Parts: sequence; structure tokens; C-alpha cells
Amino acid sequence: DIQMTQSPSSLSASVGDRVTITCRASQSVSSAVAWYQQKPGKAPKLLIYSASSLYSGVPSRFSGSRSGTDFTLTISSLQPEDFATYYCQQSYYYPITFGQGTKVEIKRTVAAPSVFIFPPSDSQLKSGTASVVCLLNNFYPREAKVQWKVDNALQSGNSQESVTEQDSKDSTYSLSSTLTLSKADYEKHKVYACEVTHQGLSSPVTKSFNR
Amino acid sequence: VVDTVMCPNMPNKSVLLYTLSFIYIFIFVIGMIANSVVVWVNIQAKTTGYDTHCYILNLAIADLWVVLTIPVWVVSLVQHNQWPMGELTCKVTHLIFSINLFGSIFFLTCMSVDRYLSITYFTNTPSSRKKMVRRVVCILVWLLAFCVSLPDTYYLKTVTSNNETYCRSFYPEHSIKEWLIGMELVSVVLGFAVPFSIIAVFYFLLARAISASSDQEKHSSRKIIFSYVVVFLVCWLPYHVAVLLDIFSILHYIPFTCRLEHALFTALHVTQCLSLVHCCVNPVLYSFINRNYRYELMKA
Amino acid sequence: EVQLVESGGGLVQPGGSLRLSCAASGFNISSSSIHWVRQAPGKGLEWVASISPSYGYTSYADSVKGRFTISADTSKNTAYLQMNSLRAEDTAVYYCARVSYWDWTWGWSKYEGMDYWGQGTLVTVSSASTKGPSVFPLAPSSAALGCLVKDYFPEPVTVSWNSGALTSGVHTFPAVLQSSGLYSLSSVVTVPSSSLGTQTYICNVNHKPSNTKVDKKVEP
Amino acid sequence: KPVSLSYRCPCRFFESHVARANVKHLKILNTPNCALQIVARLKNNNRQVCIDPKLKWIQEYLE
Amino acid sequence: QESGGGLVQPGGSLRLSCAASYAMSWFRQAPEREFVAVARRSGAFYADSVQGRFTVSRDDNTVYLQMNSLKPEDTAVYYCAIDSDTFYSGSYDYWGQGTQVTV
Ligand SMILES: CC(C)CCC[C@@H](C)[C@H]1CC[C@H]2[C@@H]3CC=C4C[C@@H](O)CC[C@]4(C)[C@H]3CC[C@]12C
Ligand SMILES: CC(C)CCC[C@@H](C)[C@H]1CC[C@H]2[C@@H]3CC=C4C[C@@H](O)CC[C@]4(C)[C@H]3CC[C@]12C
Ligand SMILES: CC(C)CCC[C@@H](C)[C@H]1CC[C@H]2[C@@H]3CC=C4C[C@@H](O)CC[C@]4(C)[C@H]3CC[C@]12C
Ligand SMILES: CC(C)CCC[C@@H](C)[C@H]1CC[C@H]2[C@@H]3CC=C4C[C@@H](O)CC[C@]4(C)[C@H]3CC[C@]12C
Ligand SMILES: CC(C)CCC[C@@H](C)[C@H]1CC[C@H]2[C@@H]3CC=C4C[C@@H](O)CC[C@]4(C)[C@H]3CC[C@]12C
Ligand SMILES: CC(C)CCC[C@@H](C)[C@H]1CC[C@H]2[C@@H]3CC=C4C[C@@H](O)CC[C@]4(C)[C@H]3CC[C@]12C
Ligand SMILES: CC(C)CCC[C@@H](C)[C@H]1CC[C@H]2[C@@H]3CC=C4C[C@@H](O)CC[C@]4(C)[C@H]3CC[C@]12C
Repeated sequence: DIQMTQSPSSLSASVGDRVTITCRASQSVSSAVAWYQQKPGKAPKLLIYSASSLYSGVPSRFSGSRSGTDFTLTISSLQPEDFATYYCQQSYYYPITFGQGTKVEIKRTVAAPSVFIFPPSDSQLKSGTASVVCLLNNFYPREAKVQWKVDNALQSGNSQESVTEQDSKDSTYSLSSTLTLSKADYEKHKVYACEVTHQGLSSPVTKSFNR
Repeated sequence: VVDTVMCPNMPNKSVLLYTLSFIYIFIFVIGMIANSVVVWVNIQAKTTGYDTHCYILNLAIADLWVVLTIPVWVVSLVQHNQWPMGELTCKVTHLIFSINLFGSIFFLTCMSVDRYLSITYFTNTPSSRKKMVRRVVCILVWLLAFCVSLPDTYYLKTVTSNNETYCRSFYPEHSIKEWLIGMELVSVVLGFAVPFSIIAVFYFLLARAISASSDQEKHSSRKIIFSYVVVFLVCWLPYHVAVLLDIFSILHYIPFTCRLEHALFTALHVTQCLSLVHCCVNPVLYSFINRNYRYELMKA
Repeated sequence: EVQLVESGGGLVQPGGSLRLSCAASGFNISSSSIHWVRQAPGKGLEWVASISPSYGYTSYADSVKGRFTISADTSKNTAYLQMNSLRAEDTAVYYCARVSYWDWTWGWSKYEGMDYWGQGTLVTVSSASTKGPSVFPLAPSSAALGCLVKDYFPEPVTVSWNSGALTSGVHTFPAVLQSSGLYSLSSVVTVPSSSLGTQTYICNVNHKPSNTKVDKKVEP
Repeated sequence: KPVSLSYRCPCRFFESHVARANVKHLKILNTPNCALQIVARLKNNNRQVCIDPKLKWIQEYLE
Repeated sequence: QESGGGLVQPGGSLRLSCAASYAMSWFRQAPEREFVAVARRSGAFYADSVQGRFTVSRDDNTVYLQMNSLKPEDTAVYYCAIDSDTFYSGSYDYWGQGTQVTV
């Protein structure tokens, strides 16, 4: 049971740029490390094993180095074919403890999110549970924050968040959050509002609706 | 009924002694250089990230000492069994020689067992556990070699005989026969018999196991595996068979004749020379063949 | 020429047992070990167990100590993993990976790693059964519009817009899991402001496991 | 052991006590290292064996 | 506090920076507030309209904006903002004063 801290969690580099990922070990491991790559929803591959020796088959851009107990992976330059996640490893103390994980996504210009709110459908009232949706589309970066306020009262502990992955054309993200509320509670309040906070906006944007 | 054999003076064999001296000096230079390089490469490789197996380092050290302590024997031999050095030197030199020689012989057997287990059992054990196990057995074998050498070294004292001098072992008067034969038997059973048997059996099993696996056969070879046993046998058989034959002669089981004495003396010396050649040939067989070792040496 | 293929999977009631099989072909199994690595949705990997068919030596991860009996059968160069007391926290995909141990480099080998991996299988333990979906309309404001699906199970769900006519500016967010035990998913496509009121947009949703076809009209 | 640290001549161990009657054949062994050495053959076991040549009656019989 | 400002013929340049009185941000306000650039702990990002025209850095404590290659659209006061959220959400609690800039 050896914790393998790995940083940075996220990165964004344009094509043909050097990038380095560092994986650490709390204890000392006798140069027994690997470095796996994983495309989304596919079997992870192997790039570097031992400590700095490349594995036959992968391009020669990828290489590794050792320094005490702080290993690092070096990329000479990123072709548009290695935008995936990389996991470090140690194989000198069973059980094997994989690292947290690193994500390397495409970089582009910042984008301004747009906000939209969808009132619950009339049919949805029949089910007895009311739901509202606040939508963000074609913005950047992944990092974003949205909070729910009803009748100028904060709402917490009941909401969902999900965002698509990098778009092959726009290289942006879209965020959708769903609030589920009981039918009885729905009529209790009158004012529903969605607040969005993002680095691309001056001040939070308020989108609200009434019945 | 009496016999009076007047053995004539031994022929001028000093040419044989000079010839054997040439062979020993060649072995000295070759062995020293080769074994030192193996140790240097092994210790350096750890930084790169290789898994330098500890048996190789320990075995290289043992052979280095043996080949480093040959010159004393050459000086003694050039003078036809005499000894001009001090008693303390004789004790220390023999102790070093015996410990290192037995250490090397045992490490061969330990290597064979570890290899077979590595392809069969240790495959899943974590690296740390097997590293610890290898270190523990390394300590134990050194201690066992230390225990083997001590009994005869303690029973060593020179004499003066004419006006020459010698460094000849002294054994208890009441049990001279038992001690001499016992010492020379433990030289065989613990020196040749058990190590050879274990090595041969385990490498035959390795050949069977590697043959069964389809993938392993292609990259490895089935000739080097048998070459190990063959080289060990050829290098270490002649000396022990000759010494055992001489022991039978000592017990008077064979008629005595001048030709017999001359033949045994020359044969004993020659076969001992081969037993040292074993140490020179060991590193080339166990390290130089590996492709990784050659490439690692090339990059340094 | 090394190929590993897994088998066995699918949903299982909570507190049950599973027997996964990883058949290895193209190379004898005795030399190399076998490892199973777990990957929960949207999370990093983690080790589970490893077995050497040569002599049966095994190991386990503390998180699941005692609940798994990894078994090997050198007769058919196959590896078996038996699960027990399944809880609703092992939902993941399992890959069986090899860790070879060459022999032509014995004294000077390198710390090896996992080389050949398999597609794996999906294990989803849940207490619910087939149900849904229940489409609902996401009316546009008095442009952006879409449809919603909620209370359906199991995955996956296929969403098609206007019988595949629309393919630009449409985003289908990844499925989400609700507390009750069912899933929820949304899909939205933007349209020009002028286009509103001139073209009818219909979201076509299909669910193969329950072969349910639902079509809902969307209008202000 | 290394050959250089060894002693070589017909025999190195002497039987302290020997039966005079059993003695049947004594061979005078001469070598350039152990000089004068005596090899016997006891009828009791009929196997050649050495005796300490410095015994009184060995000289009387031999010399 | 922001420093800089002046008059520049098209094709010139000028240095803009502000010092601590986390991540730093830069805005524009055409006499219509909007986003131009922001600095990360360790990279940087720029608005599409300012791709490559200007470059930013985070000195460890001041922050520099090497505003270069003026174009006839950048007449606007630029402000420094601080994201009080350690996870860089984008909450700008403290607001700067800025300096007049005209080409
Ligand atoms: C006592 C003397 C005469 C014996 C000759 C010295 C030999 C044994 C020396 C030569 C180089 C030495 C090695 C040099 C470096 C290291 C790395 C260290 O992390 C552990 C010890 C170890 C592996 C040493 C062990 C002892 C060693 C092998
Ligand atoms: C009479 C004298 C020469 C006997 C002492 C022999 C010396 C050379 C032996 C004794 C114990 C040996 C050490 C035992 C264990 C190890 C650990 C291994 O990982 C590196 C080599 C190293 C460090 C050995 C080097 C050689 C060593 C120091
Ligand atoms: C575990 C063991 C084998 C390690 C080796 C132990 C050593 C000390 C043992 C091995 C064989 C032993 C010898 C075997 C037979 C005899 C004959 C006896 O009349 C005197 C002691 C003597 C000469 C022994 C001395 C001690 C000895 C050399
Ligand atoms: C006279 C000579 C041959 C005696 C030396 C015999 C060798 C073959 C013996 C001595 C001690 C033994 C070791 C003792 C303990 C272990 C630990 C176990 O988990 C694996 C086997 C292993 C590593 C043994 C292998 C065989 C071994 C190395
Ligand atoms: C044997 C003693 C007396 C003299 C020293 C000669 C040694 C070095 C000779 C004897 C037999 C030889 C081996 C014979 C066959 C092979 C197979 C080949 O594919 C690689 C080399 C290899 C493994 C040789 C290496 C050198 C070798 C080990
Ligand atoms: C390539 C390898 C096998 C060759 C080694 C063969 C060994 C068995 C050979 C090499 C030289 C040989 C010796 C050469 C000369 C003599 C002198 C003779 O009066 C008795 C035999 C004796 C002492 C030989 C014994 C056998 C011997 C040691
Ligand atoms: C010549 C060699 C192979 C003989 C040495 C075989 C030894 C290592 C074998 C004999 C019986 C084996 C044990 C048999 C059963 C189990 C239970 C299993 O849950 C873990 C491994 C474990 C504990 C095995 C470890 C290896 C073992 C101890």
C-alpha cells in the first residue's frame, strides 16, 4: 500500500509542444515503474517499463527518466494522436498501486458560455416529480461552476452535473445540470433561477423564469 | 622377503614447472581483468534501471580473490615445493583460497536453482520479496564456505628438513589417517559431487520446461543450457579424479613404482591448473553471452 | 502473437457471485503470470489480484481481501476469477493482463510490466430491472431545444434526431445515474432563432434491451 | 588443497602398535623427500601398511 | 495596481502590469466589458480576437502583460481581477481600477 501521487491532473498543450508528467512515490521503489496510455473506452497500452527504457513499438518521442523517488515522463512533441490519459505505476510492493491519472486535452481560445433554462413539461407534473435543466453549450475550459437558487434561496445537496468530451470541430465543452424537485415543493416556490460562474464572464449570469 | 627400490633422482622436470608457470600467469591476467569488468558493469547498471542479479556480483568477487591469490602459489612452485615466506602468510593465503574457491563452487549451484525457480515459481512473487530471499541466501553461503575452510587451516604449521622448508598440514597423531582422508573426502562430496548433481538435474528440468513453452524457445537457446554442465564437468573432473586416485594409492591398494610416482605428481599439477582455468572461463559463460550485458558494456 | 480475450459478465443481483474467464492463446501460460485490473466508470484504475498457474501462488488487494478466489488451470492455459458477496461498489470493467518473464535475459533482466491486454467485460450489479424510458419535452424559451429521458435501465440508450436528419449542433450528454437506482440522460440540439416556428423537430429514442420505441413532439 | 601445500611419499601415517608375529614382508622404500621409509604387509589382514621404522627390532632385522 | 497606458502609433507596443496589494485575469471595456486573457499557476489563455497579439506572464508576485502590436480596436481601459476561489472557478470578488489606453 504505497500512495503514488501524480501531478498535474490536467494539462492543455498545442500540437507539437513539449510536455512532462511527474509521478511520485511516498516510499522508495527500486526503479520498478511503468507508464500506460489509455484512449477513452479502450484497453490501455504500455509505453515505458522498468524506469527509463522504451518499449518496442511505440514511437521514440516518449521517454522516461529517474531521479531519487520522483519519476518523470518526457514527450518531445505532441502529435495529434496522443491526446489521452496516462497512468503511472509501481511494481516493487504488492499490491500494485496505480496513480490517480493525468488528462491531456487540446488547447484553443477561450469561449463564452451561453445559459438556457427549461421549465418542467406539463406531462412531467403528472409523474409527481418536477425537473428543471440549465444548459451551457460551446464554452471553454472544462472548469466551470453553476449553483441553483430558488426564490433568492440557495439550493444544495440535490443536483446532477455532466459534460461531454472535447469536440472534434469546436474543441469546446457543453455542460448540463438537472435539478429534481417534488411536485408539492414545486408550487411552494415561484421564482427559479440559474446562476453561472466562469472565468470567461465578467460577472455571473442570471437566467430565471416564472409560472 | 624384502625389496629395496632405489628411486633415481627425478628428471629435470623444471621445464614442466616453467611451462606451468607460464599458464598460471596467463590465467592471472585474464581472470583479473575479466572479473573486474563484470563487477564494474554490474554495480553501474543499477543506476540505469536493470535488475542486476546478486549471485553474479558475489560469484565475480569470489573468482577475483582466487585469481588474485595465485602468484603466491607460482613463487612456491617455481622452487619445487619449497616455501620462503613466513608462516602467517601461509595460513592467511590458504584460508583466502579455500573460502573463495568453495564460495564460487556453491554459487554455481545456487544460480541454477534460482534460474529454474524464476521461470517456474518466482514469476508472481513481488520483486522485493525475491530480492530479500537472494540476499539472505547470499549471506548463508558465505558462512557455510567459511565453516568448510576453517578445520584444515587451523591445522597448519611448517617444518625444516637437509636444509629446505615447507608449509605442510599437521594432523592429530592418534588419528592421522582419519583426518587426512576425511579432509580430502569433504573436498569431493561438498566440492564436486553435490554441486554437480544439483546443477545437472536442475538445468535438465529447465530444458524440459523451456521446451514446453512455445514463446520462450525462440528467443533463448537450448545449447547454452547444456554447455553450462559440460564446461563445469570438463574443468573440475580431472583434478578430483586424479586426487581420488592418489588417495587410493596412499592406502597401498596399488603397487608402488617409480613411473607411478612421477605420473601422479605431474598429473596432479596439470589437473590443478585446469581447476583454476574454471574461474577464468566462468564470467564469459555467465555474463558475456547475454545480449543486454554486451549492449550495456558497449554504452560504457 | 499474443491475444487475450475475456468472457462472462452482465448485471447481477447484489450479494451474489461471478466467475470470469480469461482465455490466453498463442503462448504457454506457465512462464507468465496473469493479473486482473479494475476500472470504475470515470475513475482511475486499481489492482485486484494475480495468479501464477505454475504452482498456484496468488495474491490479493486489501480492499477485497478474502472475497475473491482467483483460480488457474494450466491444462487449458486459462485463468479463472471467482467473485463472491458482490456489493454495489464493484461496477466496473475488468481487463486481464499478462506480465511476461523472458528467460534469454536471466541475470540482467529489467523490471517487467503488463504487455498484452484484453477488451474486458462489463459488470454492473444493481437491484433494479428493465424499465423505461419515459421521454419528456424540453420546450424552448418564448435557439435551443431538446428532449429528455429519465427512469430507464439498463445502458445503453440510442438517441436519433428526426430519423437521423439532424447531425450538426447536437450534443448528447453522457448518461447519469440517479440515487433511486435508475439512470437519466439528456440530449439537446440548437437551431437558428428564425428557424423556430418553421421546422418541426422530433427526437427519436430507441432502447434495444426493452425494444421500446418512443417519439415525442417538441413545440413552444 | 593446493598441491604445493602437501606431502607426497609412500606413506605419511604410521601404525603405532604392530604385532611382531603377523609381520610377513618389509619393503625398503627409498625416496628423495622422505629418505628412508619402510612398508610392511601384515598376514592378519594381508594389506600393505607402514610401521614406524624407528622401532628397535626393525633396525635389528633390517640394519 | 495597474501600471502603463499612453499613446501608441499602430505597430507599437506597451507594457501593462499590476502587483499584489491564486490566478490573475485581464479584461477590456470599450467606451462593453469582456474577456481578453488570464494567467494560470503553471499555462495561459487568450481571447480569440487577441490570439498571439499579446502575451502574459505571472512573476513570483507581479503579473505582466506584454501588450504588443497595437491595432485600431484596443482603445479601452484594462482591469486586473483576482479569482478568490482556490479552484479557479472564476469568482472576481475584488475589482481593479485600470488605466486609460488609446492608440
Ligand atoms: C572488504 C573489501 C576488501 C571487499 C572488496 C569490496 C567489494 C565487496 C565492494 C566493491 C564495490 C562495492 C559496492 C559499491 C556500491 C554499493 C551500493 C550500496 O548501495 C550497497 C553496497 C554496494 C553494492 C557495494 C558492496 C561492496 C562492493 C561490491
Ligand atoms: C576473507 C574475506 C575476503 C572474506 C570477506 C569476503 C567479502 C569480499 C564478502 C563478504 C560478504 C560480501 C557481501 C555480502 C552481500 C552483498 C550484497 C550484494 O547486494 C552486493 C555485494 C555484497 C556487499 C557482498 C560483497 C562481498 C562481501 C563483502
Ligand atoms: C553442515 C556441514 C556438512 C558443514 C561442514 C561441516 C564440517 C565442519 C565437517 C564436514 C565433514 C566433517 C569431517 C567428517 C569426518 C571426520 C573424521 C573424524 O575422525 C574427525 C573429524 C572429521 C575430519 C570431520 C571434521 C568436521 C567436518 C569437516
Ligand atoms: C552444498 C550446497 C549445494 C548447499 C546449498 C544448497 C542450495 C541449493 C539450498 C541452500 C538453502 C536453500 C534455500 C533455502 C530457502 C529458500 C527460500 C524459499 O522460499 C525458496 C527456496 C530457497 C531459496 C532455497 C533454495 C535452495 C537453497 C539455496
Ligand atoms: C572450456 C575451456 C577448457 C576453454 C574455454 C572455452 C569456452 C570459453 C568455450 C567452450 C565451449 C564454448 C561454447 C560452445 C558453443 C556455444 C554456442 C554458441 O551459440 C554461443 C557460444 C557458445 C556458448 C560457446 C562459448 C565459448 C565456450 C563456452
Ligand atoms: C579440451 C579438454 C577436454 C582437454 C583436457 C583433457 C585432460 C583430461 C587432459 C589434458 C592434458 C592431459 C594430461 C597430459 C599429460 C599427462 C602425463 C601422463 O604421463 C599422464 C596423464 C597426463 C597427466 C594427462 C591427463 C589428462 C589431461 C589432463
Ligand atoms: C522444487 C520446488 C518447486 C519445490 C518447492 C515448492 C514450494 C515452494 C511449494 C510447495 C507447496 C506450495 C504451496 C501450496 C499452496 C499454497 C496456497 C496458496 O493459496 C498460496 C501458495 C501456497 C502457499 C503454495 C506456495 C508454494 C509451495 C510452498
